[PDB]
Amino acid sequence: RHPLRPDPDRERRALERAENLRKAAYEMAENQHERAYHKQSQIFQGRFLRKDNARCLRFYKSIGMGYHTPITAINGTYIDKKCPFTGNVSIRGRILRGVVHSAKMQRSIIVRRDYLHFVQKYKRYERRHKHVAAHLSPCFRVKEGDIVTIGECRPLSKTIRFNVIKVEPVSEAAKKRFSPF
Amino acid sequence: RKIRKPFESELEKQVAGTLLLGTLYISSVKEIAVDKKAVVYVPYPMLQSFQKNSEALILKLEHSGHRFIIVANRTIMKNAYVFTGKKSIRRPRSRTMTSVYNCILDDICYPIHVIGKRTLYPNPRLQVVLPKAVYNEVSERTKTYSAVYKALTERDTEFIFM
Amino acid sequence: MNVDLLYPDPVEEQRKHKLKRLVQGPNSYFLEIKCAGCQDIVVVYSHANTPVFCPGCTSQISIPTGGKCAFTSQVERYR
Amino acid sequence: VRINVLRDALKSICNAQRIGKKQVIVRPSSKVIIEFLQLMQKNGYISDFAVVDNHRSNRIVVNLIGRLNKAGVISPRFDIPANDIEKWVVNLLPSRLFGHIILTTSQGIMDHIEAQHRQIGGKVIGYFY
Amino acid sequence: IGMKNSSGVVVDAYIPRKCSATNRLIGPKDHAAVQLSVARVNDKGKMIENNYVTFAFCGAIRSRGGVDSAFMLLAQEHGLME
Amino acid sequence: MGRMHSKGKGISRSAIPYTRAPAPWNKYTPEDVCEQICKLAKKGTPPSRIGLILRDQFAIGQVKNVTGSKIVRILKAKGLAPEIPEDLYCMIKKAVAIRKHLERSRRDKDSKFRLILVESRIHRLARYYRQARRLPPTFRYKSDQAAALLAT
RNA sequence: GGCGCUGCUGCAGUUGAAACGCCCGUAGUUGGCCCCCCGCCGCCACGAGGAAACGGGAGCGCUCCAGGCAGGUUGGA
Ligand SMILES: [K+]
Ligand SMILES: [K+]
Ligand SMILES: [K+]
Ligand SMILES: [K+]
Ligand SMILES: [K+]
Ligand SMILES: [K+]
Ligand SMILES: [K+]
Ligand SMILES: [K+]
Ligand SMILES: [K+]
Ligand SMILES: [K+]
Ligand SMILES: [K+]
Ligand SMILES: [K+]
Ligand SMILES: [K+]
Ligand SMILES: [K+]
Ligand SMILES: [K+]
Ligand SMILES: [K+]
Ligand SMILES: [K+]
Ligand SMILES: [K+]
Ligand SMILES: [K+]
Ligand SMILES: [K+]
Ligand SMILES: [K+]
Ligand SMILES: [K+]
Ligand SMILES: [K+]
Ligand SMILES: [K+]
Ligand SMILES: [K+]
Ligand SMILES: [K+]
Ligand SMILES: [K+]
Ligand SMILES: [K+]
Ligand SMILES: [K+]
Ligand SMILES: [K+]
Ligand SMILES: [K+]
Ligand SMILES: [K+]
Ligand SMILES: [K+]
Ligand SMILES: [K+]
Ligand SMILES: [K+]
Ligand SMILES: [K+]
Ligand SMILES: [K+]
Ligand SMILES: [K+]
Ligand SMILES: [K+]
Ligand SMILES: [K+]
Ligand SMILES: [K+]
Ligand SMILES: [Mg+2]
Ligand SMILES: [Mg+2]
Ligand SMILES: [Mg+2]
Ligand SMILES: [Mg+2]
Ligand SMILES: [Mg+2]
Repeated sequence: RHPLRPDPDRERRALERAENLRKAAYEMAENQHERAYHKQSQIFQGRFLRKDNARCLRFYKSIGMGYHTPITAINGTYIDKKCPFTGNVSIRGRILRGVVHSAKMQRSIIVRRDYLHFVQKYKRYERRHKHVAAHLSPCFRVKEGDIVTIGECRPLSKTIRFNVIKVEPVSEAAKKRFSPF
Repeated sequence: RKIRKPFESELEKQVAGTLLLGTLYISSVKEIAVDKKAVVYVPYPMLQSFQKNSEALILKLEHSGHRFIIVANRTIMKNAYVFTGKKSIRRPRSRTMTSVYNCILDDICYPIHVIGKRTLYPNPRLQVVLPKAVYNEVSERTKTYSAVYKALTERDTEFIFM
Repeated sequence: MNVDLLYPDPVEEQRKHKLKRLVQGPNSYFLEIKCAGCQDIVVVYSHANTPVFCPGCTSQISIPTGGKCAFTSQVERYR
Repeated sequence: VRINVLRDALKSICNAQRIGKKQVIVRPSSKVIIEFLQLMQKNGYISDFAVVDNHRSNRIVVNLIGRLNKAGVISPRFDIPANDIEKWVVNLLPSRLFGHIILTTSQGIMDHIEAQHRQIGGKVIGYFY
Repeated sequence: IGMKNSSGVVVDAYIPRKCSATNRLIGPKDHAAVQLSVARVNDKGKMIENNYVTFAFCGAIRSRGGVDSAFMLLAQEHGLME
Repeated sequence: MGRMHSKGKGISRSAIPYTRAPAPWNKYTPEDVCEQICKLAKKGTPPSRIGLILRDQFAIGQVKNVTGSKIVRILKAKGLAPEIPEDLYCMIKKAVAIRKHLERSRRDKDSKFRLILVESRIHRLARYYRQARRLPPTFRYKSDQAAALLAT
């Protein structure tokens, strides 16, 4: 890391995101409808009592492969052990793209992938599709029709082996087409 | 120096000096051979101003050694949809070769409207049709239009009359 | 006798349908008429089917007819 | 509706020559039709043509010299590997010595002899002989 | 010329005639085909012996009556008519 | 035309001039025919009739040749384009008329047949406009509600 | 296999067997012409990587042969 930190003079003020995260943590403590207190495993919970600010209050990482961390994950207040940026999982294996078929589950979506199958006797093709279940971190929000890029992780449920890592929005009320990519 | 945009690239000084319309100025005069040698460029958002009085303007120039055409300065863009990072920017349709080369042949003879084009496949050539009534006042200017069009587009061109 | 399709005779080309000509073109045209009581002159479409008035008159001076239109008591030209 | 402009052009040309006409008009025009007529011309099967502009889909006027036994298109445009060309040659062509199958490849439009001269494949669009 | 051997010799038995109008080959047993010849005067309104022009027409052009105009057009190209 | 919902096969149409230029007698500038277009649109004239009036009174063959744009685009540029395009509006009007005729005459099956044809055309065109972003994504033709939307 | 009597190449549907009584219409299939010199598919070519036997195929007289991998510096490409 050859270069070192150019000089803005509003940095320490702009770290008011510390009180932001702190009061979000203290709001989670008051929602007595919950049964478990949710917290990241990478973070002490004694760093919140301190005032010198010297220690970070939220954990995040980079996933590699030229995919950059969204700022909504860096400055969010949610808890997700299955989020690839702020949870306890990793991305490795195949990386694919598809379209959102359904977003009706809890932090889970269905993805529709399209492809062609050649039949040699008839010298022609047929159009085919498959459905893939994927995990949706709160740092993204999607609707049906949007393009997504998903990447492989370890097994996460009976049907899920992938995680949403990029979103390309698609306007509502547009003609739905084959769109293989 | 107030009649041209470029400065200091100076083949014909005298055109700017003679042209001194008080609000108008030109750029980038050119010389094309082939007899009586020959093209004057103008900034695009003044063509409609220049073409207003252009029949009686070209006379007051044809500097008897040369012949003068008034054309607009037009940009041709290479790619449609340049993909710069995360987005694609769309090439304006007026900036293609097919549009600009069609505008040049219309501005080459502006007071007169061509009434037909054909492409002959004999090296392909272009045949341009004009109304017969105005056969005079173009008859002596046709070889200049053909040579200049080949110089600016490299298309063979012949002229016939309605 | 030897006709060339690339340079048809205009006379026998005008008698064909406007669309199956070599280069499609309109059949209509404009023309000048003179008001029967006013010195001036107005330019009128040859296939009009909408009101056309005098500069002075309030009586409509055209009769729509399903083809070329006729006129009431006026004398015409071609430009 | 109208789908294959090249098919209609070639049917019109074959009809006109079978009658014994000197010229024929085909409309509309297109880039593909001009490429097909250019190849037919360069092999010597037709004379001059002319594309006439109408600020629409243009017309073409074709001059005929009585050398065209048949011309057609292959729909759909099946793709052909380099080694299947000959299994197509003995299918469409009257012999192995004259006639032409036209392919589109990433090196342009070309006949089959040049396609095996550059040892590549492509997609078939038509044939004449 | 006709078909050639691999060395350069024509291995063709005979060459059919071609139509002067439609360039089609005549072929044997096409008994509607006609060859005919025109005088080519050239000499003060009187013909010259054994100096003619000669055309041929296949049966397809005759079966529809196309020859009356095509023969005329062919003649106007050889300086025998106008 | 006359061929989507019948066995017509008619070809009657207009063919515009090859040359794209003002008229020899054209005095008008774009800024002064835009004036007449906007005065006619404010008065309540539909865009297909504005072209008729400019053709028949002002001796202008094509508005595009004298301005460089088209009539509906100029209306849109001065904020005077309609909420609903003219052709869809006319089809809805004809549907309302046929339904109101059928309210007194329940034995007219020919009119019911033509009502079906008109409404099928309406749905197809509405889908076109919707996916093209010329109409709200929630636009829907409703037979029962169509009479009072014509006022707005 | 004969069999183009299963037809992608490549059948038949007026009368031999066979065009729904007709109109609308979703899924599906198909869709004129135009900008070239960007991106993403398909497609074509060439590579990398993974099994032999079988199947092709270079060389070799189990006396020939079906074989086999021999052999007189070699070889199983
Ligand atoms: K988290
Ligand atoms: K695919
Ligand atoms: K497959
Ligand atoms: K399919
Ligand atoms: K689970
Ligand atoms: K599960
Ligand atoms: K599809
Ligand atoms: K006709
Ligand atoms: K007509
Ligand atoms: K008429
Ligand atoms: K129909
Ligand atoms: K009809
Ligand atoms: K018809
Ligand atoms: K009904
Ligand atoms: K109905
Ligand atoms: K419908
Ligand atoms: K309906
Ligand atoms: K539709
Ligand atoms: K519909
Ligand atoms: K309305
Ligand atoms: K069989
Ligand atoms: K078989
Ligand atoms: K067989
Ligand atoms: K059949
Ligand atoms: K039966
Ligand atoms: K039966
Ligand atoms: K029967
Ligand atoms: K049927
Ligand atoms: K059926
Ligand atoms: K039906
Ligand atoms: K239907
Ligand atoms: K339909
Ligand atoms: K459908
Ligand atoms: K579909
Ligand atoms: K199908
Ligand atoms: K499809
Ligand atoms: K279709
Ligand atoms: K491929
Ligand atoms: K290729
Ligand atoms: K092995
Ligand atoms: K060795
Ligand atoms: Mg007509
Ligand atoms: Mg239909
Ligand atoms: Mg029709
Ligand atoms: Mg008509
Ligand atoms: Mg069989």
